[PDB]
Amino acid sequence: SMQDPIADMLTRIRNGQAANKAAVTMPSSKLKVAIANVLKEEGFIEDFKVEGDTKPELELTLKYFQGKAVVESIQRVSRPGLRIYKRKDELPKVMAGLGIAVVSTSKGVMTDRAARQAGLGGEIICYVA
Amino acid sequence: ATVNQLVRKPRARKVAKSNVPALEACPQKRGVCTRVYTTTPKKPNSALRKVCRVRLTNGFEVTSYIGGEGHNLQEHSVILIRGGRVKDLPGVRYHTVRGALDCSGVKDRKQARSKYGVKRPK
RNA sequence: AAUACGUUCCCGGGCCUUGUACACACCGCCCGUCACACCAUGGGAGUGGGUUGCAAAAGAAGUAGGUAGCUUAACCUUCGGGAGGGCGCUUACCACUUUGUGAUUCAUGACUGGGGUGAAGUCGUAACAAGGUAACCGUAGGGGAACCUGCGGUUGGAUCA
RNA sequence: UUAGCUAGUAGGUGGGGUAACGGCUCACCUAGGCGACGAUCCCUAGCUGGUCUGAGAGGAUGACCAGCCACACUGGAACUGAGACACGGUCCAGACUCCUACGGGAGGCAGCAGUGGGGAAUAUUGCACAAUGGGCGCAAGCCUGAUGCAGCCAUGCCGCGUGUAUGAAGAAGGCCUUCGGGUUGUAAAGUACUUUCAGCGGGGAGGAAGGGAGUAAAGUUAAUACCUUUGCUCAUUGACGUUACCCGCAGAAGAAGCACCGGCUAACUCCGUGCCAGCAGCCGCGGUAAUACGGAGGGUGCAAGCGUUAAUCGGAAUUACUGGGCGUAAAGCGCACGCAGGCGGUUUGUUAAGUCAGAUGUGAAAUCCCCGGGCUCAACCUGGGAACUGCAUCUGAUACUGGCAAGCUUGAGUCUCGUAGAGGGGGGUAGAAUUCCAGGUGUAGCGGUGAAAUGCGUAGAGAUCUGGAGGAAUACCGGUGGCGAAGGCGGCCCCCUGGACGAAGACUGACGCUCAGGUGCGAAAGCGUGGGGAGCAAACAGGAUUAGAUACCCUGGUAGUCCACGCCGUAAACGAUGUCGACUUGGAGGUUGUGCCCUUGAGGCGUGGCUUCCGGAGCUAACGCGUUAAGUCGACCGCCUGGGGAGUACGGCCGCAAGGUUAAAACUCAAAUGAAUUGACGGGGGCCCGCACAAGCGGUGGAGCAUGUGGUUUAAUUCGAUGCAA
RNA sequence: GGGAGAAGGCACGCUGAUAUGUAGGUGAGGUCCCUCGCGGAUGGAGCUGAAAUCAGUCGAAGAUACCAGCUGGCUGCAACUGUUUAUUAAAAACACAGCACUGUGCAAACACGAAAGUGGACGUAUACGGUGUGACGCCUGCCCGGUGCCGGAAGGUUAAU
Ligand SMILES: [Mg+2]
Ligand SMILES: [Mg+2]
Ligand SMILES: [Mg+2]
Ligand SMILES: [Mg+2]
Ligand SMILES: [Mg+2]
Ligand SMILES: [Mg+2]
Ligand SMILES: [Mg+2]
Ligand SMILES: [Mg+2]
Ligand SMILES: [Mg+2]
Ligand SMILES: [Mg+2]
Ligand SMILES: [Mg+2]
Ligand SMILES: [Mg+2]
Ligand SMILES: [Mg+2]
Ligand SMILES: [Mg+2]
Ligand SMILES: [Mg+2]
Ligand SMILES: [Mg+2]
Ligand SMILES: [Mg+2]
Ligand SMILES: [Mg+2]
Ligand SMILES: [Mg+2]
Ligand SMILES: [Mg+2]
Ligand SMILES: [Mg+2]
Ligand SMILES: [Mg+2]
Ligand SMILES: [Mg+2]
Ligand SMILES: [Mg+2]
Ligand SMILES: [Mg+2]
Ligand SMILES: [Mg+2]
Ligand SMILES: [Mg+2]
Ligand SMILES: [Mg+2]
Ligand SMILES: [Mg+2]
Ligand SMILES: [Mg+2]
Ligand SMILES: [Mg+2]
Ligand SMILES: [Mg+2]
Ligand SMILES: [Mg+2]
Ligand SMILES: [Mg+2]
Ligand SMILES: [Mg+2]
Ligand SMILES: [Mg+2]
Ligand SMILES: [Mg+2]
Ligand SMILES: [Mg+2]
Ligand SMILES: [Mg+2]
Ligand SMILES: [Mg+2]
Ligand SMILES: [Mg+2]
Ligand SMILES: [Mg+2]
Ligand SMILES: [Mg+2]
Ligand SMILES: [Mg+2]
Ligand SMILES: [Mg+2]
Ligand SMILES: [Mg+2]
Ligand SMILES: [Mg+2]
Ligand SMILES: [Mg+2]
Ligand SMILES: [Mg+2]
Ligand SMILES: [Mg+2]
Ligand SMILES: [Mg+2]
Ligand SMILES: [Mg+2]
Ligand SMILES: [Mg+2]
Ligand SMILES: [Mg+2]
Ligand SMILES: [Mg+2]
Ligand SMILES: [Mg+2]
Ligand SMILES: [Mg+2]
Ligand SMILES: [Mg+2]
Ligand SMILES: [Mg+2]
Ligand SMILES: [Mg+2]
Ligand SMILES: [Mg+2]
Ligand SMILES: [Mg+2]
Ligand SMILES: [Mg+2]
Ligand SMILES: [Mg+2]
Ligand SMILES: [Mg+2]
Ligand SMILES: [Mg+2]
Ligand SMILES: [Mg+2]
Ligand SMILES: [Mg+2]
Ligand SMILES: [Mg+2]
Ligand SMILES: [Mg+2]
Ligand SMILES: [Mg+2]
Ligand SMILES: [Mg+2]
Ligand SMILES: [Mg+2]
Ligand SMILES: [Mg+2]
Ligand SMILES: [Mg+2]
Ligand SMILES: [Mg+2]
Ligand SMILES: [Mg+2]
Ligand SMILES: [Mg+2]
Ligand SMILES: [Mg+2]
Ligand SMILES: [Mg+2]
Ligand SMILES: [Mg+2]
Ligand SMILES: [Mg+2]
Ligand SMILES: [Mg+2]
Ligand SMILES: [Mg+2]
Ligand SMILES: [Mg+2]
Ligand SMILES: [Mg+2]
Ligand SMILES: [Mg+2]
Ligand SMILES: [Mg+2]
Ligand SMILES: [Mg+2]
Ligand SMILES: [Mg+2]
Repeated sequence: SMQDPIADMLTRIRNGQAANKAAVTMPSSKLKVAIANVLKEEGFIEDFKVEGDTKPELELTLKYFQGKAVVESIQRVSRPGLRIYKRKDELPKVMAGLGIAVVSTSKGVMTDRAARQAGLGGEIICYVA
Repeated sequence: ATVNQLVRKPRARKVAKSNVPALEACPQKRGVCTRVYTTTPKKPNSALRKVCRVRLTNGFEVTSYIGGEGHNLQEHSVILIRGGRVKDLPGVRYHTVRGALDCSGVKDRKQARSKYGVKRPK
């Protein structure tokens, strides 16, 4: 069924960008709030917004540049069938520095560049290229 | 080919057999020629290639092609076979080491002499 | 001179379309028994080796347990011997060896089931076009062999004026 | 293609034993333990640090070096000893070899050399304890086939040499040539300069620190004896050794080969061959101009080596974790249920197992790598460092995952009310038609194909009207319509019954998804038992067509089809598309609800479910699929690794049986394949023509002759053309 | 289900101990109830009594005598247990369960009896007679010319009358 809510979120972002949507929507959660917060920080979405009292809908407003999409590629890393926990020297560096990789560390959720500047690994949720 | 399928049943490796099984991984084995006889190859060629049917040292019975231009081999004479499939004789996988131990080299050959066992001309 | 009504067929062409397992391009390639030769493979009355299981017999030396017998320098000793020892006998364990009977594996075996390769061999012509009976799948029957027919299924079949 | 194993076996209590715990060993009791996370069984194997390869993850492998284990002719057993169940010890048995006075005895190179044998293949029956270490010894010293060295071997790695410069008469000679010439070629000759290495002679380090005498000082000591420590002069101790290295001599002298030249692959021309000889790593060469075979000339590549073979890895993304694929190329179980297993919505709190981070212990040294030192350089030797991707312990952090505890309601499900349905099971019944029977009419044909015939008919058929009997299937509805998970399901009625879907509410509150093994359903054909048996119809018979026709076509016709019970478990079981779930432009219809709006007439505005066609971005090898995906993704399962051999043998399980299921190898080929393109072809279609056919006139083929040919004949019957197009 | 008692092997006497006769069987007393008697519960005396383990010992030999499987392999024939040539043949012959064909609609067919009658059967097509074959598995192929048998009564020949 809904065996991966994070891949539901990422697949919704990828589909909406490749099909030229503007305001995509998904059911909310705490990890989805944290990942969308990372994306709004680094600049792969315009702004996110979680609306709803008991069960909310998280809304993502996608960015564009000269018509083309902003997120070139986006994928899972640590899928639930096979999880990928990485130490600090064996951290990734996606797109030779250009893209970002979202890592959940002990200090919340943060981009892998901040994870290297804080000196700890974690779990790699996605490779926003 | 998911990872659960992989740990339940492993990814089976690609093993394969050696095309010269009678040599027993020895680079040259010594055979005694039982027969020496000619055979015409399989089409689209036409010649009379010379295959000497030898009994090897380890009890194996294999034919083996004779190289060079002409030869001197009879039966009752030990030779060395060295592997290497002749393409156009069906079912012959070995050459005889021309120069080795009873089968002397070609007459009056001046080039490629190491491959056929002929001393230097002066 | 005769005759031409017309395109239903006869062959040779031209154009579009469709189908193709054919490209010296249908005078194309192609399938299977049969006959001869050769190789490997299975069954094969069996036969011979290797290894091993079981149930048993077995009991050299060695240890450990016991003890009538013989014997003994170290301790006690009234000198009598006593303890203790050694040899010997014996029981326990166990190797070689022996029988019986399987299990596996290799070699070999008249003859045979099929398979593969071969020089212009014999009998066909089943498939590819609507391959001239559309093929094919399953199953059953038949038959020199491709295969044929029954029952059910598929389009991976062709024509649509 | 090994699913059961285990009787001291798993445990207990008591005794014994061991350096020590322990079924280590016994007595007794309990009846256990091991097993799909692979027990047991079979085959192979010394393991590791490493080495080779690889960018890396890995793959192969265990030579030297180092650690550990095992064994010492084969099979045992114990003693002595700290330590062995003992390489050069004891005892027993065995095979082999040898001595014997025939009674008996001896021996164990997998120590170093060496021999015989095997093998494609691997060295001297060498010198020394000078060094390091060992054994004994207070020491001196002795023993040391460890070790240090020498001999051999291009076995590898590395270094050096075979001269250097000048030199055009571009010499000769070879080879080729468009007979100008080119090429070998500054290459050789020539003249000048050097002596590395091998040879000759001389000098010669360093590996040597120690040890032995004597003396001085101190320590013990009643003692200035003895002994020990510290220095102090002496002769001293090398197998290597004719050493490393340095110096002098004379001379270009003593020192270059192997493979390849068609593409891949750097390198081309002539001559000799003529499907012969032969080459080959693959594709292919050779049949009279061979850059592919053999020779020459030239060149290219490596160089004291070059190749051929064997073996590993790479390339091979060709077993894919990093890193593949499933509509048609090999590949989605026939379909569903479902245990284990895998994964699991969302909020809070705790725990901190996984995760991460610091420290500690550790990862033997050697090797690999980074800086460095030395052998003149390199190989090699060596100092320091990280690495040693691990393991464990302590200490933290709490985002994710897990546990645990409480909650939510969207996921999943339950109730209320309908709708639609060839969904299933059982029993009735209806008509049309076919066949059979019985009776009437009435007369000579019926039936059949391409054309006929076998067959049915003068015993009165076929046609025809009435009455029966029987079995099967359900015209029109009927439509890519519905229902079911798949197979499948088709007149009507009843009985039993599953499922779906829609509406407003309510409720439980993660109860979910997938599923190895396991089970259930599973068309047709087939089998068993017993019924029925009208049509149809394998087998079979007869008739034709045919060259033959064991086929199509015709006349008959038994299994079977059918009913109840079972068994088989297979299909192109097809959408050649596993299930579940999410997101992504549209149109056309169909079907079945349902909300609203005035159903203001057979409307209109939406939301569901299901279903067929066209198509967008996307994808795809292309075809095409395209909100029901073959798009973008996630969870779990199945399956493929070239074509045959072969879904076959053997073996297992199932089956009464046919056979099903699991399922290789030996061999053999360099392809087999999928999609699309251009042709060609069709006894495919459409359109069109032509002396093609039709409509006509005349002729050949019959006869005689002219002339050409094929054959025969000959001394020669010259040679060439031989489908149309001789 | 079988094969199978497959084959093949071990223990076996007496005495002592566990236990001065064990486990088990039987149950006298005695005690309590007692619906009171040939009643029922603990109660176990006495009586009997295997079988096993350990130790000892004897013999050449422990089931010591009598009684008491010869076993295995390949194959023919017949499925088997059965029955027969009393008195030369016990089988491969006969039967057999099973299979099929055929007759028979009950006043059955069929037999024994001139006939009554009776068996069939006091049964009714899942029954009965007759015939061939002889479990079970795989199967049963072609011929209707001959001789039978069944269906026809249109025609030729055809008796008594
Ligand atoms: Mg035209
Ligand atoms: Mg055409
Ligand atoms: Mg085409
Ligand atoms: Mg072709
Ligand atoms: Mg043809
Ligand atoms: Mg055989
Ligand atoms: Mg003994
Ligand atoms: Mg054909
Ligand atoms: Mg035909
Ligand atoms: Mg056909
Ligand atoms: Mg056909
Ligand atoms: Mg076809
Ligand atoms: Mg037929
Ligand atoms: Mg104990
Ligand atoms: Mg104890
Ligand atoms: Mg690689
Ligand atoms: Mg040992
Ligand atoms: Mg020994
Ligand atoms: Mg001792
Ligand atoms: Mg002592
Ligand atoms: Mg020793
Ligand atoms: Mg020795
Ligand atoms: Mg030696
Ligand atoms: Mg030798
Ligand atoms: Mg030799
Ligand atoms: Mg020698
Ligand atoms: Mg020494
Ligand atoms: Mg000595
Ligand atoms: Mg050397
Ligand atoms: Mg010249
Ligand atoms: Mg010198
Ligand atoms: Mg010195
Ligand atoms: Mg020194
Ligand atoms: Mg060459
Ligand atoms: Mg080239
Ligand atoms: Mg060559
Ligand atoms: Mg030619
Ligand atoms: Mg030539
Ligand atoms: Mg070549
Ligand atoms: Mg690989
Ligand atoms: Mg390879
Ligand atoms: Mg692939
Ligand atoms: Mg195909
Ligand atoms: Mg396929
Ligand atoms: Mg399917
Ligand atoms: Mg399911
Ligand atoms: Mg979760
Ligand atoms: Mg923790
Ligand atoms: Mg180390
Ligand atoms: Mg240096
Ligand atoms: Mg937690
Ligand atoms: Mg609610
Ligand atoms: Mg609630
Ligand atoms: Mg299954
Ligand atoms: Mg059926
Ligand atoms: Mg049947
Ligand atoms: Mg049958
Ligand atoms: Mg029947
Ligand atoms: Mg009938
Ligand atoms: Mg199948
Ligand atoms: Mg179907
Ligand atoms: Mg279909
Ligand atoms: Mg399929
Ligand atoms: Mg893809
Ligand atoms: Mg489409
Ligand atoms: Mg998909
Ligand atoms: Mg695809
Ligand atoms: Mg099979
Ligand atoms: Mg194709
Ligand atoms: Mg005409
Ligand atoms: Mg004429
Ligand atoms: Mg004539
Ligand atoms: Mg002529
Ligand atoms: Mg001529
Ligand atoms: Mg000519
Ligand atoms: Mg006989
Ligand atoms: Mg009998
Ligand atoms: Mg009998
Ligand atoms: Mg009798
Ligand atoms: Mg008799
Ligand atoms: Mg009798
Ligand atoms: Mg008798
Ligand atoms: Mg009667
Ligand atoms: Mg009989
Ligand atoms: Mg018989
Ligand atoms: Mg018969
Ligand atoms: Mg007859
Ligand atoms: Mg007749
Ligand atoms: Mg008949
Ligand atoms: Mg009659």
